[PDB]
Amino acid sequence: GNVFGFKAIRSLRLEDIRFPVALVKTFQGPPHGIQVERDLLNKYGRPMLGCTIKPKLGLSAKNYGRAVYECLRGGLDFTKDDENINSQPFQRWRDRFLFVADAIHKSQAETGEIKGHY
Amino acid sequence: SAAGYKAGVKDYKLTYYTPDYTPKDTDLLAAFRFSPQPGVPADEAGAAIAAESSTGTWTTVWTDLLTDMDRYKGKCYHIEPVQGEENSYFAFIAYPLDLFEEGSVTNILTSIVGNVFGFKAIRSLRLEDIRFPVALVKTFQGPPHGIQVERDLLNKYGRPMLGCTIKPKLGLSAKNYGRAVYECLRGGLDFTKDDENINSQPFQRWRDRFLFVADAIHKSQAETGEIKGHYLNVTAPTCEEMMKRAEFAKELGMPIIMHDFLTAGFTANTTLAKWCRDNGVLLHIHRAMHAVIDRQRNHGIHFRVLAKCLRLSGGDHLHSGTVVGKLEGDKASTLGFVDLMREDHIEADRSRGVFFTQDWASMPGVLPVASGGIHVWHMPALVEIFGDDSVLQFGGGTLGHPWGNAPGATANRVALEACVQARNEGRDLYREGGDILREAGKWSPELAAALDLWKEIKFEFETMDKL
Amino acid sequence: SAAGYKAGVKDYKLTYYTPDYTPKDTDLLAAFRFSPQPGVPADEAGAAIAAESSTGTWTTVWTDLLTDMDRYKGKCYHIEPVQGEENSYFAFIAYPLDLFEEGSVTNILTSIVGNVFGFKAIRSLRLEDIRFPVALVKTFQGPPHGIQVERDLLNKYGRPMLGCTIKPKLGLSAKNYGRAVYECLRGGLDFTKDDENINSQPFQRWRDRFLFVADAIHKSQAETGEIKGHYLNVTAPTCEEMMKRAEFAKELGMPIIMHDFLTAGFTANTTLAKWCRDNGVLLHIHRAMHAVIDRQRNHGIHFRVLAKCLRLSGGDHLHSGTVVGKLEGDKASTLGFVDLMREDHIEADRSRGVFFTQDWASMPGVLPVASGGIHVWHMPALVEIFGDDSVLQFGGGTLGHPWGNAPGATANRVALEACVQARNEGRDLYREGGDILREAGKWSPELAAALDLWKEIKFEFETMDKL
Amino acid sequence: MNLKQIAKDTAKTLQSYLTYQALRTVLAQLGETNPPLALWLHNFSAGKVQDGEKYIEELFLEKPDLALRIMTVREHIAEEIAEFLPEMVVTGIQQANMEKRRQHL
Repeated sequence: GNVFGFKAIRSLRLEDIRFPVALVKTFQGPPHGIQVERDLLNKYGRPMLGCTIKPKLGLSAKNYGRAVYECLRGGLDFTKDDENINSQPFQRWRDRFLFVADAIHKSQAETGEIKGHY
Repeated sequence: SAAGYKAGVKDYKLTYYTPDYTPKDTDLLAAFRFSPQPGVPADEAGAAIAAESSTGTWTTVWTDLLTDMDRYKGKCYHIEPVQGEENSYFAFIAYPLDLFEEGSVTNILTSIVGNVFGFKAIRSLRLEDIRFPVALVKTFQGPPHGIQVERDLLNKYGRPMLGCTIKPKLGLSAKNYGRAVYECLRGGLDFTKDDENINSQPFQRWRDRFLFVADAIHKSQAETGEIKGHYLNVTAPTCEEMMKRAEFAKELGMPIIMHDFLTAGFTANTTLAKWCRDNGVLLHIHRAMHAVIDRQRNHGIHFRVLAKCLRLSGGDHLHSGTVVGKLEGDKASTLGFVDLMREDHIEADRSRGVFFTQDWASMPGVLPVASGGIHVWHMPALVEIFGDDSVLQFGGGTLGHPWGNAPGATANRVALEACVQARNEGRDLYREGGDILREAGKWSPELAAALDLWKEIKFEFETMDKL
Repeated sequence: SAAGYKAGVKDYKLTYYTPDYTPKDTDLLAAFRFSPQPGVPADEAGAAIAAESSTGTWTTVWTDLLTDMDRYKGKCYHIEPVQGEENSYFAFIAYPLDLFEEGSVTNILTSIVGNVFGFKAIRSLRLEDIRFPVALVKTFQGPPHGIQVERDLLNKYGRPMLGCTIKPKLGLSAKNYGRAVYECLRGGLDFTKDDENINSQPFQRWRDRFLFVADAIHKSQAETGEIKGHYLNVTAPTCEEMMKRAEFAKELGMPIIMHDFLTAGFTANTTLAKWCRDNGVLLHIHRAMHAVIDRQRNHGIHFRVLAKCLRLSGGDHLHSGTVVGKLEGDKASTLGFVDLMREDHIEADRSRGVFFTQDWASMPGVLPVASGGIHVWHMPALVEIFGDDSVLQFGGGTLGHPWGNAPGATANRVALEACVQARNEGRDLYREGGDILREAGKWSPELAAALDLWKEIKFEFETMDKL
Repeated sequence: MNLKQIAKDTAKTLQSYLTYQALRTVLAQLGETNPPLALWLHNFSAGKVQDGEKYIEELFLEKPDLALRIMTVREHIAEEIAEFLPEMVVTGIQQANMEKRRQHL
């Protein structure tokens, strides 16, 4: 909170924290975690594959879903929004969600594998 | 047209270095200070920063040609070497208005500082300033109230306001907390506050503190005939808890709460700032964790960017540093971002660290709060630096008053009222502050005791050189 | 300083006529056309308009001196006589950004057109244009979807879309309404629509219509393999009823609803436009009542201001007139405000009635809807005037097809598809429209019957003058 | 300039060249000590000198003891010379460039 700006210290870097088990138990942690996720997605035996859609910004919702469909149909497990894709003039969020859902259904139907898009 | 898709890796600077670009008034501008890795030219490094914070990635993708890249791309339009320093440059980058979600500081930061700080080709990167275009500034609420509305709500005019953090930081029960609060407020302070890390803990649950503190505020206000407040900390694990705590403060009729905007985050903060506006509760903002980010000048984000972001997200107060106290604050820099958080129009001035002229289109100002390691001897300097529109806070400087709490409180309350009276009479607080304090110390023993304690190394050395 | 309070009546032009003022880019500009009463000078009349639509009243008040009037006052900065017309002038008035509530068309209109039109000293007043500053435009949502997102949702590319108002206006039961809808849609129209005054009435309650119309849409879409829609009118007595009706349309999975923005009002409309965005329903806007306001050029508000206001409040379609049909529309004017409702940047051009350059900062465009008294012979002119991004609507021009409804529908559906095919092939709809229609009439008897019926006065006269 | 990749690639090239240098040493030693064994190693190694770690695992498959001789020597050289290489390459490059910028530029 405050100690990094203390005049008497030139520089400060926190390297590690040991969280006591009694404190760890007050947290939920991952909603699912690794094994439950593999079980939900029927994905076993190797790393999963993803892909961020590009350009980072600038694509319309329909062109976004287009890129997603083509990626997923080709063998990737996931595609994803870029971190700075939220809701913007060129692409409002609810439109993207709509078109991306369509892309997921089409590619999953074609490949017979569970598909996702973050 | 769409100029043909040629797959493969190109230099970023072919697309993103645009030295002939003249920024539009709707562009968001950013000033970065960077050192490229050996062998990476400055213009390529600047272009890489522009690319990977807007539209670009490491290899050419065909999807660019589905849209109008010229309209959307970040544009590194100027690079200049940092005078006197080897391998250090300023890059100025323009981002189109279209890139940003309206009313979202979270989104703005995600682009500007999301990925580029970890780029292998760059040794260090520090964001110095952002010019927020007026068209974007207008998509934000800003302060729930701001300086003038706050003075009007509290009937507080004519001098800095005075606060105080209760100590020890952690360990006091709710009842002992309210006790310390009552004694501080009855002595002449306008505000007390929770420590930033006082949230809800085994030794003191939040709802108990809110209850006992409300009682202390009522008793002290009744005794003094002045409006009193205590920044009740609603900083919480989740949005739901945060709101639950804000709600009870309102139920108790509390005028002001506080929030740690960085450790809680901008998304929770923006929620709270909107609620405060709708519910008429003032919002004090603590900058806990900022120095993790803003201390070193080779890497990170300068505080003046964080201050600008907070004014957009929403806060009525924001800690600004003291310059003279226990925590670091460069004076020239501080005068710069105090102007950025208070004024409506701030001209570019590199001598105070203001890279861009900033307009706020009548978005209310934020009260700067000077806090940390300050005592009575600092008072004339603080009044000089910050002027009337500030809150000066004394935690140890109140509760650490040799005779205990109640005399400690009276020392601070007398010192404050003496300064407000003097200011109103036309005395210069900067030049005359020490004297004003000495004067009051003459008739206040408890102020005299405090002045003595924290006076502090004097020097004093010597004359010989006689003929 | 505050320059002394002298009570009493002064001329408005002493404070509000500022011919040396240069408008800022954040100023809202208004162009008024006015005729002063005999004896009232033009600059005083212009100043009175500026005064009483911003900060001023009829006599001097002391409260002015509590604030900074220079910052807040409306400023009549230019007056020019209307060429060729006695006692008629244009006043151009600048209003500070600070005067307006963000995101509120209601507030903007309340200032600009609230009281000044009834001023005794003015004979007539007509608001011609408003320049909305980009900083204000960004405080609005605008269209829930806009042109490109709508084409993408509906899979409709490459030509104007076709609609049709069901007739008679009132009197049909819900079942007979859906019957007429099914037969229209199955024949090739993209949309049908409720008449503007079809809300909920004894002969046809709204929820029954929504039910039967949804069935008609499903049957016709299944038969044709093209997306069909029907603008279900949610225009209602209260906000609550409006929302109840919008909600059921969503429940039925209806792609599009309609709203009479002027007779319901901007406050209800802005509510509906936000809901449409959050619920993914397209919003068609009917301009019922506009001609009460915008028809005469000496007094009222020109439609192009109403079109701008609607794009801000929110609508995916807006009726634009036909020029050639049963209701009035000046061509030059129409081309002007069609650009204002579609494009992102529109240069000032007085020959098309555009007084100010308008920027929209990437706010989506609104589809113009040409409707009213048009039939097949109008098609090439309509395609010429409006281009592909428009909806052309034929109510009587579909349901009035000599052989009845189903052939009437086929006539319209064939005429549309023939035009879309021709356009896509590179044929000029303006120059070749009549021919394209004649061609299709050769193999479509029902189109031929319609072309004959509504062809319409021909002229034709005579040669004598022989040697 | 992916600097850790370049350094990683540079170290592996230095390691392969130092393995070639060690192979030259061991070879010259066996020139005095064991002329046959020298002739075997000289013909075994011609063209094999590409990747130093692949060369070693392949020489271990044939003659584990001789592979060990090259292993020790490569490592002895490295411990003796590696600390002088930074200053030599940096000033080497600066001097070689300085020559050419002088005549040309």
